[PDB]
Amino acid sequence: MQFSKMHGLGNDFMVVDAVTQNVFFSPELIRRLADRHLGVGFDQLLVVEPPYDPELDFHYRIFNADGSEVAQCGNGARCFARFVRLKGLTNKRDIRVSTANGRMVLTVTDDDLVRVNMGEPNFEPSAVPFRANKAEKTYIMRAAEQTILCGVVSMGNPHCVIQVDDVDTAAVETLGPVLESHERFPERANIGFMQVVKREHIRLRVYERGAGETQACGSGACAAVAVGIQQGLLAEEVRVELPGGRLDIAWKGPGHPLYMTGPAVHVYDGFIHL
Amino acid sequence: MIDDGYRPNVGIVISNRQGQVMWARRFGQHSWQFPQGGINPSAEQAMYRELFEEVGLSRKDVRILASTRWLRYKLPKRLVRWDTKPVCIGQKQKWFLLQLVSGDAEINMQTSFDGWRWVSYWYPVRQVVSFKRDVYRRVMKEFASVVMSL
Repeated sequence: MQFSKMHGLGNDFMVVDAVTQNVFFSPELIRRLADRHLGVGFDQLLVVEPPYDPELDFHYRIFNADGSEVAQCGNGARCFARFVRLKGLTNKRDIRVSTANGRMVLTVTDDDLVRVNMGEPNFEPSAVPFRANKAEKTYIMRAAEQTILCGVVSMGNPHCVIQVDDVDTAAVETLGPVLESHERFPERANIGFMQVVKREHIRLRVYERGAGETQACGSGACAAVAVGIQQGLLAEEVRVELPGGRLDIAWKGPGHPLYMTGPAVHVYDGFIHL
Repeated sequence: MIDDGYRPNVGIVISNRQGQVMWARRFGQHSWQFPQGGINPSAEQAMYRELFEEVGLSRKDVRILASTRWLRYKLPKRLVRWDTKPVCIGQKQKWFLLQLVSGDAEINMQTSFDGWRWVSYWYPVRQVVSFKRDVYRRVMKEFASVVMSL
Protein backbone atom coordinates (compact mmCIF):
# COMPACT_ATOMS: atom_id res chain seq x y z
CA MET A 1 0.00 0.00 0.00
CA GLN A 2 1.29 3.45 -1.01
CA PHE A 3 0.89 6.37 1.39
CA SER A 4 2.23 9.87 1.89
CA LYS A 5 3.45 11.58 5.04
CA MET A 6 2.23 15.18 5.34
CA HIS A 7 1.65 17.85 7.93
CA GLY A 8 -0.03 21.20 8.32
CA LEU A 9 2.21 23.34 10.59
CA GLY A 10 3.38 20.22 12.39
CA ASN A 11 -0.01 18.46 12.57
CA ASP A 12 1.06 15.30 10.82
CA PHE A 13 -0.91 12.83 8.76
CA MET A 14 -0.51 9.53 7.08
CA VAL A 15 -2.45 10.10 3.85
CA VAL A 16 -3.77 7.17 1.79
CA ASP A 17 -5.17 7.19 -1.73
CA ALA A 18 -8.26 4.96 -1.41
CA VAL A 19 -9.39 6.11 -4.85
CA THR A 20 -6.93 4.15 -7.00
CA GLN A 21 -6.10 1.55 -4.31
CA ASN A 22 -8.13 -1.06 -2.48
CA VAL A 23 -7.36 -0.28 1.17
CA PHE A 24 -8.75 -1.72 4.42
CA PHE A 25 -8.31 -0.55 8.04
CA SER A 26 -9.18 -1.73 11.52
CA PRO A 27 -8.85 0.32 14.73
CA GLU A 28 -6.02 -1.93 15.88
CA LEU A 29 -4.09 -1.60 12.65
CA ILE A 30 -4.47 2.17 12.83
CA ARG A 31 -3.12 2.21 16.39
CA ARG A 32 -0.19 0.11 15.18
CA LEU A 33 0.62 2.44 12.26
CA ALA A 34 0.31 5.62 14.34
CA ASP A 35 2.94 4.47 16.85
CA ARG A 36 5.97 6.60 16.22
CA HIS A 37 8.63 3.98 17.12
CA LEU A 38 6.90 0.82 15.88
CA GLY A 39 4.89 2.15 12.96
CA VAL A 40 4.80 4.99 10.50
CA GLY A 41 4.16 7.65 13.06
CA PHE A 42 1.39 10.19 12.84
CA ASP A 43 -1.26 12.01 14.75
CA GLN A 44 -4.07 11.29 12.31
CA LEU A 45 -4.77 9.06 9.34
CA LEU A 46 -6.46 10.71 6.34
CA VAL A 47 -8.21 8.34 3.88
CA VAL A 48 -8.99 9.93 0.49
CA GLU A 49 -11.97 8.38 -1.28
CA PRO A 50 -14.18 8.66 -4.36
CA PRO A 51 -17.12 11.01 -3.86
CA TYR A 52 -20.53 9.61 -2.98
CA ASP A 53 -22.36 12.56 -4.54
CA PRO A 54 -22.05 12.93 -8.35
CA GLU A 55 -21.35 16.68 -7.99
CA LEU A 56 -18.47 16.49 -5.49
CA ASP A 57 -14.89 15.46 -6.34
CA PHE A 58 -13.85 13.42 -3.30
CA HIS A 59 -14.82 12.24 0.13
CA TYR A 60 -12.32 11.98 2.93
CA ARG A 61 -12.26 10.43 6.37
CA ILE A 62 -9.91 10.94 9.33
CA PHE A 63 -8.96 8.59 12.17
CA ASN A 64 -6.95 9.53 15.24
CA ALA A 65 -4.03 7.66 16.77
CA ASP A 66 -6.54 5.60 18.79
CA GLY A 67 -8.16 4.26 15.63
CA SER A 68 -11.45 6.11 15.97
CA GLU A 69 -12.94 8.50 13.46
CA VAL A 70 -12.58 12.26 13.97
CA ALA A 71 -15.35 14.56 12.70
CA GLN A 72 -13.92 18.09 12.92
CA CYS A 73 -14.42 20.87 10.36
CA GLY A 74 -11.31 21.67 8.28
CA ASN A 75 -9.29 18.97 10.05
CA GLY A 76 -6.77 17.66 7.49
CA ALA A 77 -8.32 19.75 4.70
CA ARG A 78 -5.11 21.45 3.55
CA CYS A 79 -3.12 18.22 3.39
CA PHE A 80 -6.05 16.58 1.56
CA ALA A 81 -6.23 19.32 -1.06
CA ARG A 82 -2.54 19.40 -1.96
CA PHE A 83 -2.41 15.59 -1.94
CA VAL A 84 -5.09 15.10 -4.57
CA ARG A 85 -3.22 17.59 -6.79
CA LEU A 86 0.30 16.26 -6.10
CA LYS A 87 -0.72 12.67 -6.86
CA GLY A 88 -2.69 13.56 -9.96
CA LEU A 89 -6.14 12.68 -8.70
CA THR A 90 -7.29 16.14 -9.83
CA ASN A 91 -6.27 19.31 -11.62
CA LYS A 92 -8.77 21.61 -9.94
CA ARG A 93 -7.86 24.46 -7.65
CA ASP A 94 -11.47 24.58 -6.40
CA ILE A 95 -12.05 21.10 -4.95
CA ARG A 96 -15.47 20.03 -3.68
CA VAL A 97 -15.34 17.43 -0.90
CA SER A 98 -17.68 15.74 1.53
CA THR A 99 -16.57 14.74 5.04
CA ALA A 100 -18.01 12.85 7.99
CA ASN A 101 -20.51 15.63 8.73
CA GLY A 102 -20.37 18.03 5.83
CA ARG A 103 -19.51 19.33 2.44
CA MET A 104 -17.07 22.07 1.55
CA VAL A 105 -15.05 23.75 -1.21
CA LEU A 106 -11.28 23.96 -0.82
CA THR A 107 -9.30 26.57 -2.76
CA VAL A 108 -5.63 25.84 -3.43
CA THR A 109 -3.94 29.16 -4.09
CA ASP A 110 -1.09 29.88 -6.49
CA ASP A 111 1.51 29.84 -3.68
CA ASP A 112 0.47 26.31 -2.56
CA LEU A 113 -1.65 27.55 0.36
CA VAL A 114 -5.14 26.21 1.02
CA ARG A 115 -8.16 28.31 1.95
CA VAL A 116 -10.66 26.51 4.19
CA ASN A 117 -14.23 27.55 5.07
CA MET A 118 -14.37 26.98 8.83
CA GLY A 119 -18.04 27.88 9.27
CA GLU A 120 -19.50 30.58 11.50
CA PRO A 121 -18.18 31.26 15.03
CA ASN A 122 -20.82 30.43 17.66
CA PHE A 123 -20.64 32.63 20.78
CA GLU A 124 -23.68 31.28 22.64
CA PRO A 125 -22.43 29.65 25.87
CA SER A 126 -24.80 26.69 25.70
CA ALA A 127 -23.25 25.60 22.40
CA VAL A 128 -19.64 25.59 23.61
CA PRO A 129 -20.60 24.37 26.19
CA PHE A 130 -19.80 27.05 28.75
CA ARG A 131 -21.53 27.67 32.09
CA ALA A 132 -22.63 31.32 32.16
CA ASN A 133 -25.54 33.66 32.77
CA LYS A 134 -25.72 34.54 29.05
CA ALA A 135 -23.46 35.49 26.13
CA GLU A 136 -20.96 38.30 26.80
CA LYS A 137 -18.01 39.74 24.90
CA THR A 138 -15.80 39.31 27.98
CA TYR A 139 -16.02 36.88 30.90
CA ILE A 140 -14.46 36.81 34.38
CA MET A 141 -13.11 33.41 35.40
CA ARG A 142 -11.85 32.68 38.91
CA ALA A 143 -8.65 30.54 38.75
CA ALA A 144 -7.68 29.97 42.41
CA GLU A 145 -6.55 33.47 43.52
CA GLN A 146 -5.97 34.55 39.90
CA THR A 147 -8.62 36.55 38.02
CA ILE A 148 -8.84 35.83 34.30
CA LEU A 149 -10.54 37.87 31.57
CA CYS A 150 -11.41 35.83 28.51
CA GLY A 151 -13.71 35.40 25.53
CA VAL A 152 -15.44 32.11 24.74
CA VAL A 153 -16.53 30.78 21.35
CA SER A 154 -17.30 27.49 19.62
CA MET A 155 -15.67 26.57 16.32
CA GLY A 156 -17.50 23.28 16.62
CA ASN A 157 -15.14 22.64 19.55
CA PRO A 158 -14.79 24.84 22.65
CA HIS A 159 -12.34 27.72 23.02
CA CYS A 160 -11.39 30.04 25.86
CA VAL A 161 -9.24 32.95 24.64
CA ILE A 162 -7.11 35.11 26.93
CA GLN A 163 -5.39 38.30 25.81
CA VAL A 164 -1.80 38.43 27.06
CA ASP A 165 1.03 40.96 27.02
CA ASP A 166 3.59 38.49 25.65
CA VAL A 167 2.98 34.92 24.50
CA ASP A 168 6.60 34.13 25.42
CA THR A 169 5.92 35.00 29.08
CA ALA A 170 2.29 33.84 29.21
CA ALA A 171 1.74 31.09 31.79
CA VAL A 172 0.58 28.49 29.23
CA GLU A 173 2.00 25.56 31.20
CA THR A 174 0.43 26.60 34.53
CA LEU A 175 -2.87 28.31 33.68
CA GLY A 176 -3.70 26.14 30.64
CA PRO A 177 -4.34 22.99 32.71
CA VAL A 178 -6.37 24.99 35.23
CA LEU A 179 -8.69 26.47 32.60
CA GLU A 180 -8.63 23.44 30.28
CA SER A 181 -10.60 21.36 32.80
CA HIS A 182 -12.38 24.19 34.64
CA GLU A 183 -15.82 23.38 36.08
CA ARG A 184 -17.46 25.92 33.77
CA PHE A 185 -16.29 23.87 30.75
CA PRO A 186 -18.17 20.56 31.17
CA GLU A 187 -16.46 19.15 28.05
CA ARG A 188 -13.17 21.04 28.65
CA ALA A 189 -11.82 23.85 26.45
CA ASN A 190 -8.92 24.80 24.26
CA ILE A 191 -7.11 27.65 26.03
CA GLY A 192 -5.63 30.31 23.74
CA PHE A 193 -3.08 32.91 24.81
CA MET A 194 -3.40 35.71 22.27
CA GLN A 195 -0.95 38.60 22.06
CA VAL A 196 -2.29 41.41 19.88
CA VAL A 197 0.54 43.00 17.87
CA LYS A 198 -1.59 45.08 15.49
CA ARG A 199 -5.24 44.89 14.49
CA GLU A 200 -3.99 42.70 11.59
CA HIS A 201 -1.49 40.52 13.44
CA ILE A 202 -1.54 38.36 16.59
CA ARG A 203 0.87 35.90 18.19
CA LEU A 204 -0.85 32.91 19.72
CA ARG A 205 -0.22 29.89 21.92
CA VAL A 206 -2.87 27.22 22.62
CA TYR A 207 -3.13 24.68 25.41
CA GLU A 208 -5.34 22.15 23.62
CA ARG A 209 -8.08 19.96 25.10
CA GLY A 210 -6.56 16.68 26.24
CA ALA A 211 -3.25 17.31 24.51
CA GLY A 212 -1.66 20.49 25.96
CA GLU A 213 0.51 22.75 23.82
CA THR A 214 1.76 21.82 20.36
CA GLN A 215 3.31 23.88 17.58
CA ALA A 216 -0.05 24.81 16.02
CA CYS A 217 -3.79 24.60 16.67
CA GLY A 218 -5.80 25.62 13.63
CA SER A 219 -9.20 25.92 15.25
CA GLY A 220 -7.72 27.84 18.19
CA ALA A 221 -6.27 30.36 15.71
CA CYS A 222 -9.78 30.77 14.29
CA ALA A 223 -11.31 31.13 17.77
CA ALA A 224 -8.71 33.74 18.77
CA VAL A 225 -9.39 35.93 15.74
CA ALA A 226 -13.14 35.50 16.20
CA VAL A 227 -12.89 36.60 19.82
CA GLY A 228 -10.39 39.37 19.11
CA ILE A 229 -12.68 40.73 16.39
CA GLN A 230 -15.87 40.84 18.37
CA GLN A 231 -13.97 42.55 21.23
CA GLY A 232 -13.07 45.30 18.71
CA LEU A 233 -9.36 44.45 18.76
CA LEU A 234 -8.75 43.05 15.28
CA ALA A 235 -9.39 43.75 11.59
CA GLU A 236 -11.35 41.35 9.40
CA GLU A 237 -8.14 39.87 7.93
CA VAL A 238 -5.66 38.83 10.59
CA ARG A 239 -2.24 37.20 10.43
CA VAL A 240 -1.73 34.60 13.17
CA GLU A 241 1.80 33.60 14.16
CA LEU A 242 1.90 30.30 16.04
CA PRO A 243 5.04 28.49 17.28
CA GLY A 244 5.06 26.34 14.12
CA GLY A 245 4.29 29.03 11.55
CA ARG A 246 1.72 31.39 10.07
CA LEU A 247 -2.01 31.18 9.38
CA ASP A 248 -4.24 33.93 7.99
CA ILE A 249 -7.82 34.28 9.21
CA ALA A 250 -10.57 36.23 7.45
CA TRP A 251 -13.98 36.80 9.05
CA LYS A 252 -16.56 39.52 8.34
CA GLY A 253 -18.49 39.09 11.60
CA PRO A 254 -21.77 37.40 12.53
CA GLY A 255 -23.72 36.17 9.53
CA HIS A 256 -20.57 35.12 7.64
CA PRO A 257 -18.30 32.08 7.61
CA LEU A 258 -14.72 32.41 8.84
CA TYR A 259 -11.92 31.38 6.51
CA MET A 260 -8.51 29.96 7.34
CA THR A 261 -5.67 29.93 4.82
CA GLY A 262 -2.55 27.96 5.65
CA PRO A 263 0.16 25.66 4.33
CA ALA A 264 0.53 21.92 3.95
CA VAL A 265 3.75 20.04 3.37
CA HIS A 266 4.55 16.75 1.69
CA VAL A 267 7.39 15.02 3.56
CA TYR A 268 7.84 11.58 1.95
CA ASP A 269 6.14 8.70 0.14
CA GLY A 270 5.91 5.31 1.79
CA PHE A 271 5.13 1.73 0.92
CA ILE A 272 3.94 -0.74 3.54
CA HIS A 273 2.85 -4.32 2.93
CA LEU A 274 -0.13 -4.81 5.16
CA MET B 1 -12.60 -15.80 -26.49
CA ILE B 2 -14.87 -17.03 -25.20
CA ASP B 3 -12.08 -18.81 -23.29
CA ASP B 4 -11.03 -20.27 -19.02
CA GLY B 5 -14.72 -19.26 -19.06
CA TYR B 6 -14.32 -15.50 -19.57
CA ARG B 7 -16.30 -13.64 -22.23
CA PRO B 8 -14.73 -10.80 -24.27
CA ASN B 9 -16.32 -7.40 -23.70
CA VAL B 10 -15.69 -3.73 -24.43
CA GLY B 11 -16.32 -0.85 -22.06
CA ILE B 12 -16.74 2.85 -22.84
CA VAL B 13 -15.90 5.74 -20.53
CA ILE B 14 -17.25 8.81 -22.33
CA SER B 15 -15.42 11.87 -20.99
CA ASN B 16 -16.51 15.48 -21.20
CA ARG B 17 -15.57 19.03 -22.05
CA GLN B 18 -15.09 19.66 -18.31
CA GLY B 19 -13.68 16.26 -17.33
CA GLN B 20 -17.00 14.62 -16.38
CA VAL B 21 -18.02 11.13 -17.47
CA MET B 22 -21.31 9.66 -18.73
CA TRP B 23 -23.16 7.60 -16.10
CA ALA B 24 -26.02 5.50 -17.46
CA ARG B 25 -28.85 3.59 -15.82
CA ARG B 26 -29.60 0.00 -16.84
CA PHE B 27 -33.04 -0.58 -18.31
CA GLY B 28 -35.79 -1.23 -15.78
CA GLN B 29 -33.42 -1.11 -12.80
CA HIS B 30 -31.81 1.32 -10.38
CA SER B 31 -28.26 0.09 -11.07
CA TRP B 32 -25.87 2.35 -13.00
CA GLN B 33 -22.79 1.59 -15.10
CA PHE B 34 -20.64 2.49 -18.12
CA PRO B 35 -21.71 1.11 -21.52
CA GLN B 36 -20.32 -2.38 -22.16
CA GLY B 37 -21.10 -4.81 -24.97
CA GLY B 38 -19.96 -8.06 -26.51
CA ILE B 39 -17.15 -8.68 -28.99
CA ASN B 40 -18.34 -10.59 -32.08
CA PRO B 41 -16.03 -12.88 -34.08
CA SER B 42 -11.62 -6.06 -33.37
CA ALA B 43 -11.67 -4.22 -30.04
CA GLU B 44 -12.34 -0.85 -31.69
CA GLN B 45 -15.04 -2.59 -33.77
CA ALA B 46 -17.39 -3.65 -30.97
CA MET B 47 -16.95 -0.35 -29.10
CA TYR B 48 -18.34 1.70 -32.00
CA ARG B 49 -20.98 -1.03 -32.37
CA GLU B 50 -22.04 -0.88 -28.72
CA LEU B 51 -21.53 2.90 -28.93
CA PHE B 52 -23.95 3.56 -31.80
CA GLU B 53 -26.35 0.77 -30.84
CA GLU B 54 -26.82 1.49 -27.12
CA VAL B 55 -25.96 5.22 -26.92
CA GLY B 56 -26.81 6.52 -30.43
CA LEU B 57 -23.40 7.92 -31.45
CA SER B 58 -21.23 7.37 -34.53
CA ARG B 59 -17.59 7.89 -35.38
CA LYS B 60 -18.94 11.38 -35.92
CA ASP B 61 -19.44 13.05 -32.52
CA VAL B 62 -16.70 11.26 -30.53
CA ARG B 63 -12.93 10.76 -30.54
CA ILE B 64 -10.95 8.05 -28.72
CA LEU B 65 -8.22 9.34 -26.39
CA ALA B 66 -6.85 6.11 -24.87
CA SER B 67 -7.39 2.38 -24.39
CA THR B 68 -6.20 -0.42 -22.11
CA ARG B 69 -3.70 -3.07 -23.22
CA TRP B 70 -7.56 -7.16 -20.82
CA LEU B 71 -9.20 -6.65 -17.38
CA ARG B 72 -11.13 -9.51 -15.78
CA TYR B 73 -13.87 -9.80 -13.19
CA LYS B 74 -15.46 -13.04 -11.98
CA LEU B 75 -19.16 -13.14 -11.38
CA PRO B 76 -20.55 -13.88 -7.98
CA LYS B 77 -20.86 -17.57 -7.22
CA ARG B 78 -24.63 -17.55 -7.27
CA LEU B 79 -25.01 -15.85 -10.62
CA VAL B 80 -23.06 -18.38 -12.61
CA ARG B 81 -25.34 -20.57 -14.72
CA TRP B 82 -23.55 -23.92 -14.68
CA ASP B 83 -26.32 -25.59 -16.70
CA THR B 84 -25.46 -23.47 -19.76
CA LYS B 85 -22.46 -24.86 -21.64
CA PRO B 86 -19.90 -23.54 -22.23
CA VAL B 87 -19.80 -22.14 -18.69
CA CYS B 88 -19.26 -18.37 -18.40
CA ILE B 89 -17.77 -17.20 -15.10
CA GLY B 90 -16.95 -13.57 -15.87
CA GLN B 91 -15.66 -11.08 -18.39
CA LYS B 92 -12.43 -9.96 -20.02
CA GLN B 93 -12.62 -6.30 -20.97
CA LYS B 94 -10.89 -3.71 -23.15
CA TRP B 95 -11.81 -0.14 -22.21
CA PHE B 96 -11.87 2.99 -24.37
CA LEU B 97 -11.78 6.59 -23.16
CA LEU B 98 -13.98 8.68 -25.45
CA GLN B 99 -14.67 12.39 -25.72
CA LEU B 100 -18.13 13.61 -26.68
CA VAL B 101 -17.46 15.97 -29.59
CA SER B 102 -20.93 17.33 -30.46
CA GLY B 103 -23.55 17.69 -27.72
CA ASP B 104 -25.83 16.11 -25.14
CA ALA B 105 -29.01 16.32 -27.24
CA GLU B 106 -27.36 13.73 -29.52
CA ILE B 107 -27.17 10.96 -26.88
CA ASN B 108 -30.06 8.74 -27.98
CA MET B 109 -30.85 6.15 -25.30
CA GLN B 110 -32.70 3.96 -27.93
CA THR B 111 -32.73 2.22 -30.51
CA SER B 112 -32.97 -1.34 -29.06
CA PHE B 113 -29.80 1.80 -21.17
CA ASP B 114 -32.56 4.13 -20.07
CA GLY B 115 -31.45 7.24 -18.24
CA TRP B 116 -28.02 8.80 -18.33
CA ARG B 117 -26.24 11.65 -16.63
CA TRP B 118 -23.00 13.51 -16.33
CA VAL B 119 -21.05 12.72 -13.19
CA SER B 120 -17.75 13.69 -11.56
CA TYR B 121 -14.76 11.67 -12.60
CA TRP B 122 -14.21 9.31 -9.67
CA TYR B 123 -17.88 8.85 -8.74
CA PRO B 124 -18.31 5.60 -10.77
CA VAL B 125 -15.51 3.77 -8.91
CA ARG B 126 -17.64 3.43 -5.74
CA GLN B 127 -21.06 3.41 -7.42
CA VAL B 128 -21.02 0.31 -9.68
CA VAL B 129 -22.05 -3.20 -8.65
CA SER B 130 -19.59 -4.68 -6.13
CA PHE B 131 -17.96 -7.34 -8.30
CA LYS B 132 -17.15 -4.81 -11.05
CA ARG B 133 -15.56 -2.46 -8.51
CA ASP B 134 -11.95 -3.57 -8.96
CA VAL B 135 -12.10 -3.35 -12.77
CA TYR B 136 -13.57 0.15 -12.41
CA ARG B 137 -10.69 1.13 -10.11
CA ARG B 138 -8.01 0.19 -12.63
CA VAL B 139 -9.66 1.66 -15.75
CA MET B 140 -10.42 5.00 -14.04
CA LYS B 141 -6.91 5.06 -12.55
CA GLU B 142 -5.30 4.47 -15.95
CA PHE B 143 -7.37 7.09 -17.80
CA ALA B 144 -6.96 9.77 -15.09
CA SER B 145 -3.82 11.35 -16.58
CA VAL B 146 -5.31 11.48 -20.09
CA VAL B 147 -8.52 13.22 -19.00
CA MET B 148 -6.85 15.93 -16.90
CA SER B 149 -4.89 17.11 -19.99
CA LEU B 150 -8.11 18.87 -21.03
